[PDB]
Amino acid sequence: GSHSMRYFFTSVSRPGRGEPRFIAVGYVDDTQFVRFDSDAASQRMEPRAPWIEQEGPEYWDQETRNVKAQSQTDRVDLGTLRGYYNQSEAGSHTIQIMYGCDVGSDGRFLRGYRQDAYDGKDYIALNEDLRSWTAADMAAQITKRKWEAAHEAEQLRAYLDGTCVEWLRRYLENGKETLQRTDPPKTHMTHHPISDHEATLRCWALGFYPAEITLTWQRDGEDQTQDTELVETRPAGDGTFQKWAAVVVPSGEEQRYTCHVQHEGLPKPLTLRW
Amino acid sequence: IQRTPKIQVYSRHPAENGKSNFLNCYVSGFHPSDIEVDLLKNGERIEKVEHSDLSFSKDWSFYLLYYTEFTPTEKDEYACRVNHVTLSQPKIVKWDRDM
Amino acid sequence: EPAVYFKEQFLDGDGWTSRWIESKHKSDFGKFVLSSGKFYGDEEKDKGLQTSQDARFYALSASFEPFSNKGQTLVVQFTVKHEQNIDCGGGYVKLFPNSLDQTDMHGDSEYNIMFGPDICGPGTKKVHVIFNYKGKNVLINKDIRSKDDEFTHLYTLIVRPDNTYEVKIDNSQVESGSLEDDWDFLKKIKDPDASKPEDWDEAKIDDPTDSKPEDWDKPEHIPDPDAKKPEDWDEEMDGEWEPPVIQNPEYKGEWKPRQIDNDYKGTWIHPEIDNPEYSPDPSIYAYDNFGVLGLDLWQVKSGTIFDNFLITNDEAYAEEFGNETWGVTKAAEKQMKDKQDEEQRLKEEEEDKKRKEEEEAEDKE
Amino acid sequence: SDVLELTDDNFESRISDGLMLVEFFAPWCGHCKRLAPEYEAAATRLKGIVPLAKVDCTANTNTCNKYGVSGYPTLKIFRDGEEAGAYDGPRTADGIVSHLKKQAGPASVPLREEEFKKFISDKDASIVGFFDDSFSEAHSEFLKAASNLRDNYRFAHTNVESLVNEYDDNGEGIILFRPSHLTNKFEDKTVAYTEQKMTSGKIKKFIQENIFGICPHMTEDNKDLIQGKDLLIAYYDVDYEKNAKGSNYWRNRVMMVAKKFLDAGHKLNFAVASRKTFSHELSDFGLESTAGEIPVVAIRTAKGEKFVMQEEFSRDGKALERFLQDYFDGNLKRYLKSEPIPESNDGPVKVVVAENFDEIVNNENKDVLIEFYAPWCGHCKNLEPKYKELGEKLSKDPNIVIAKMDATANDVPSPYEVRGFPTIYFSPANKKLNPKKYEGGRELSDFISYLQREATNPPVI
Amino acid sequence: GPAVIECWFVEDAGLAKRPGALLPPPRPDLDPELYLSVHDPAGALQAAFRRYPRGAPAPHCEMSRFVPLPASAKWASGLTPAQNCPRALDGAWLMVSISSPVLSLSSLLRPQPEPQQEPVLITMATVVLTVLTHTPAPRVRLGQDALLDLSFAYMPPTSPGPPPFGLEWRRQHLGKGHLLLAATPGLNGQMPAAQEGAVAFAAWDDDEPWGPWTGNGTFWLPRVQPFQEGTYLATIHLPYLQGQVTLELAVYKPPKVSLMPATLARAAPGEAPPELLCLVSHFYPSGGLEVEWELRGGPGGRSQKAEGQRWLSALRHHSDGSVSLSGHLQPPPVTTEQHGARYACRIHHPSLPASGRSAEVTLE
Ligand SMILES: OC[C@H]1O[C@@H](O[C@@H]2[C@H](O)[C@@H](O[C@@H]3[C@@H](O[C@H]4[C@@H](O)[C@H](O)[C@@H](CO)O[C@@H]4O)O[C@H](CO)[C@@H](O)[C@@H]3O)O[C@H](CO)[C@H]2O)[C@H](O)[C@@H](O)[C@@H]1O
Ligand SMILES: CC(=O)N[C@@H]1[C@@H](O)[C@H](O[C@@H]2O[C@H](CO)[C@@H](O)[C@H](O)[C@H]2NC(C)=O)[C@@H](CO)O[C@H]1O
Repeated sequence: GSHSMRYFFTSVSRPGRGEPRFIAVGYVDDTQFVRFDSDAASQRMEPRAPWIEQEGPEYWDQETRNVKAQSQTDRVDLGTLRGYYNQSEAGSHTIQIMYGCDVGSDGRFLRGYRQDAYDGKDYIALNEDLRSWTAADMAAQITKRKWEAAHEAEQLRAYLDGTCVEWLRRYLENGKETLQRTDPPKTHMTHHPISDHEATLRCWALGFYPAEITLTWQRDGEDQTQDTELVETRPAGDGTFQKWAAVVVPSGEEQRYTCHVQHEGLPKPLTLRW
Repeated sequence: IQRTPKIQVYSRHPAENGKSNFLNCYVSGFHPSDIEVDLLKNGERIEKVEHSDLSFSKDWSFYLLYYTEFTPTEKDEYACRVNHVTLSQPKIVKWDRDM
Repeated sequence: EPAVYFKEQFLDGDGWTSRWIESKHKSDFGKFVLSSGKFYGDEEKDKGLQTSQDARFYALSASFEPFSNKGQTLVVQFTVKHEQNIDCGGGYVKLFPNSLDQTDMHGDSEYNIMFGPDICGPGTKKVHVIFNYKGKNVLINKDIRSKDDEFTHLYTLIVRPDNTYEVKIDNSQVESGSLEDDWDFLKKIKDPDASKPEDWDEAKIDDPTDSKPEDWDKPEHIPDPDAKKPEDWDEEMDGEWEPPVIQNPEYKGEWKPRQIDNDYKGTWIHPEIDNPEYSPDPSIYAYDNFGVLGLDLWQVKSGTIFDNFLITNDEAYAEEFGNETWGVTKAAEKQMKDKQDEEQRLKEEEEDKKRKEEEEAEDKE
Repeated sequence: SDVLELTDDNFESRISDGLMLVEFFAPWCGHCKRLAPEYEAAATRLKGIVPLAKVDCTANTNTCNKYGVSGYPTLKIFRDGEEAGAYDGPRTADGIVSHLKKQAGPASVPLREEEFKKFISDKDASIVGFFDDSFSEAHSEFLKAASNLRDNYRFAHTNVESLVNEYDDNGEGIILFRPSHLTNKFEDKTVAYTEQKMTSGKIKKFIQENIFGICPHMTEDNKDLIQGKDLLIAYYDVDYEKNAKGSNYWRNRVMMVAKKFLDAGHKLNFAVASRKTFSHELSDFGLESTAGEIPVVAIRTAKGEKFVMQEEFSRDGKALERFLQDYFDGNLKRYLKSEPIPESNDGPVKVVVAENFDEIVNNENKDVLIEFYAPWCGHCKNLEPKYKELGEKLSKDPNIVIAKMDATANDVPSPYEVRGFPTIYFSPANKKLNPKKYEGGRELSDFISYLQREATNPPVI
Repeated sequence: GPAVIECWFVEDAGLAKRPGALLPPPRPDLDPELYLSVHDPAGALQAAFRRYPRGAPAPHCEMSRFVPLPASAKWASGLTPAQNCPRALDGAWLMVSISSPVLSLSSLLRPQPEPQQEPVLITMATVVLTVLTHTPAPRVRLGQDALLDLSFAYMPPTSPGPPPFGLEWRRQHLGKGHLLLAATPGLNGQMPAAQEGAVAFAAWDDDEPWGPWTGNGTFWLPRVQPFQEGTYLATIHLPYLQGQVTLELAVYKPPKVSLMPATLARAAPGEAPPELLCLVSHFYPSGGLEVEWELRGGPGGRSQKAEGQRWLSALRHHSDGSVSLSGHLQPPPVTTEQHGARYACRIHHPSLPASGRSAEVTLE
């Protein structure tokens, strides 16, 4: 349905082992497209999808330059944050960031998101209005004030509700066969008796698009939760995804159990029964 | 953040008992990105242990997925051992048919 | 024959009390006790001075025959072991001349050279190697990491007469160079008269591969193609209708042929024109006289022990002496340390088991 | 910068010019930072005519305190080194340049035909004054009126034989020319003064009663002269710069209906405004910035009544005519804007609303104990169960009625005054115009005792 | 409470920090320029420190340079109708943020231009607004209501009185994170819709004439689930001012220490009994909730480390929000020695007992 471009970048500081390891990944909705690795020998933005390989040399050069600039900014942010928290120069820190935008079915801008965390904990997040900032601790207050004095929210909002929308629309149009397309998921029933009092009934669904799917277990209409083991959608490596929802029912009472699946690949709410 | 690396012992397609397949260990939500992951097959470790490049997992942490060609089967002692800062002892999770 | 300027091993019991003098500048100075620590290679060979007062400052110097390093090489080696796991303390030595008073020696006393390990937290742990010059104690511009473990370390400092210095740790060369380059005791300068020309970019070309489009000059307001007027309008009464206009989509700022930001010789800089104030004398490492070996520092967690103090003029003699001292005690010291560590771990495990049993008994009741 | 930097050292020495604009603000104020480019552009474009200077209150507390500066930015007009009122205009370069140019001098622009044609070709009205005698009382009166109303109208006079001979017959008259872009076939583009005597008061009244005409272009520069009384604003894409055809089309229908509604004797002003320039005022009438072509009509009386047209603006003018006829014929019942009434009352505490507050809270045969609360107030949520229990315990009483309305999603009546959350009001049967504000506790016992010691009938169990 | 507040003078940036001292008790070892004499006229900052537990560790303190500016959120625009900065807010402002396990508050002090004093060299500062929180880490129960305490104290300006108070409550779990609460007592305006049905007791303690005044803004979350746990931000808007305060809201509740196959199967001496499945439905939080196998009545006293296989299943997110665990325990082969002993399984967690909710089973 509604598309959205997301791009994350992680920087792991390495004291005494050279520069910090920077890894940038850019995916749309639920399928990667670009990827940058500071430890790689190419030192340029490589493509992770077949639809993104049609970009000319200008796109690769600009993406590589911007990736390098963001890598340097994150490198400086590692030392700045390390000094603002009174941390030693021997420990290894991690600075992650995730910025993206959303667009409806008509290509119009929906909303922008931009969060920056440090050491796995939230550091500074962007408000939904694309004009104010939100700090997590006292260390983030300095960054919020400096960003507010530099008018960073103006450029961030202008890039999320402007260039991000155009890039997302172009990427969705070039790869509509894999981004906007939806394939049915391969369902299958798996039964495994754990004992003479109850058995395990898991519903598998491999090969489908997109990956975002919701599968719930019901017992004669009532929600089986939180007694149904539901695993998040994982990528099978070939661009598709796979899900599965298990649930232990009584010995011989698995007939009343029903599995409800709903997502982009399945336009109708599937209801499987054993 | 520095959380226990969630391991997932499974495979690409259905666990073809006695046929060709591909064991995969999806460990996400860990910090830092360093997480030594290896595959085991009947006591010893599996030959291939190639894992994809890490990325921002769903838990706002690292995420790595390993794969390897081998005959999937519940009889064969196939597991996944992980070792890192968050995961002190080498967590060995038995790899069954799926996740 | 190597010239042994000073040698202290602490192998005569309390005899060391006759060679070392305690400063009287402070009435609350730290007290040094000759011991070998809880673990060591030899109970009699590992005996040395160790601090027994936590969060204090020690000032113990040792006099000797005065001598000058002019024309020869200086070698000052010492062994320091922090078996108490000090988190903020120093372990360096000071070389005072003949005009130094041992009864009034303090941290502000005039010294000639100061080298040795130095720690004071996670960000403080380098090998100090300052030197007196022009009435100022210059510090080494190089970062030399110091050992922070609980084992015995060997720190040797050599300074030849050719303005060359080398610092080794545990009989291993860890640093070396020239005194005129590693210290700020002084090369070049930029010509101030030179000015960046106006023609030097820092830059933006026009039309990198385009031509005169002509049609680029689009109007600012064009009539809407789908501008449908209302049927209830009478043009004969108002004179006409009202075709609305809107900004054309192909409107841009003037006829700019993509003025990209370059076609760039680089950031201009002034040309170096030598230097008039270029200083690095050949006698920078030569001292007038050295006859005092002070040791004053501030340690918050006492436990450090120093021994094997040597100060000769031969590098080979210092290397052999260092290998025949710390090298023969590091193995046994580590072995004993591991043996005691095993018993400590076993006792900790037993205490944990006892605590678990007590918790279970308390929960059962 | 382009503006002169004034401080406490050379404030009363370099600010003694004829007409100098002072801008006292701080570097940390957002309004000052957002107005710095417009101020610099206006100062650079007003070189030689009027000088612009800034003052930092953070570094000059004496100068700022002497002028009574309490907010930034503060724009004050200095004439001959003394205060000459504040700058009542938009914080833009065009507004400051036009206002400063019109107020630079003199109060009445003297025309010596090209000057008159160029001065009567502005976007706003123009009050030209013809006078052939240099020592006539009419000229003095017009000059005094122009000097007294120079901050709201553009005055101008001329003694040319052609303009004075073609604009009057006795050699002295006042002509008010409206905007040429707003000329329509529903009213004349110029209004001449027919008063026998020429005085400042009469000129000010006639100018204030004939400058806008049937409906003028309500802008940010003349909004203070149009609002106040019963005016009918019409929000739409008002912008003759890049959209005069549509503005003339909508204004033709609005003025077409207003002309027929005014020729019959109805007293009501009209004016069209843009939905973007006055977007902040659309919320007062329940309208949203749709960014469309359909104009939204909104009538505002001089007292404070608001009447919004529910029917869509028809191209034939039937909708506007029906709305005006309904507003003039008394179709608007009790004034009380709010969301639509729900399907029915939930129970116990009757869900009151402005759309039906006059039928439940205004019951003269029963005492209603309203309780205005907010949807994000913790006290209201914690008091909801107690209020429900109190309302259920009195369900058998046919005289008392516990109700509750959302003051955040419904306009409160003129009698009630919602100060905080929540505000309980006790309205008796024979006292709908004098409701008592409940100040007791928020517990069930307090409400029961108050109802049993204040209401006409004792509270039932 | 703590006598001297050893704060870190920041810009902020956090870039770095410098030595800072906050008064007032007898503390000569100060930074002079950084040490500011606390002169809170409302008593919030003074009462918070005076009511601190004795012997507790030094709370973290961070000082920065505060600048008066209106609220960025449009909902708070009503608090600043006039388009001009008030002249009463002239001078330098400093923001003090103190966090610790006892409480976390943030005040806005105003120091004098010079720190020259007749007794000792120390700068004098006046506390304007203070935003303190009793419970720094919210520990709401799974399925119950969370009462996040939040107190504030502001002084009257130069010329109101009844200054408008701004209530802003947000959080973040993963995660979003949207505006949970947002009100403005004293000024009727369009506020954001409350999320999760949470309320707040934002209101002044009294309606004094001059000042200062103290208000409360405690949040109320009905039915706290695991998705609501995380970091919560509480900000109070004021005329060109605002006070932020973080909180670590963590879930917790009794852990259903179920005994899956508790009674070991009647296995003869020498045969491994069945693999008991130590169940644990409904519990919180996951941190510290461990499963241990002990053999009561064996070689040890209270409980000995049982042998056999041991594993833990994946976390199950039930419909009630609380996570459930299930640890597979495979005891060794029981024999005559195991007969009589009670093989129990201790369950450790924050809500569980200190000794751990264990389940014993008489072996055969
Ligand atoms: O460091 C080069 C410098 O060394 C001088 O010798 C030492 C210093 O005068 C002093 O050492 C300090 C000491 O500091 C701590 C404490 O005293 C301070 O009050 C606090 C707050 O700043 O910080 C520390 O805790 O000890 C540290 C650890 O040993 C040390 O790193 C620090 O530099 O005192 C010692 C002993 O008296 C002096 O030897 C030389 O005199 C001078 O020439 C050198 O430039
Ligand atoms: C990563 C980091 O910067 N850690 C710093 C701590 O090491 C430091 O601890 C303090 O270190 C001093 C020497 O470095 C010690 O003298 C002092 O006793 C010690 N204090 C404590 C309470 O351990 C702290 C000091 O606040 O800052 C950290 O940033």
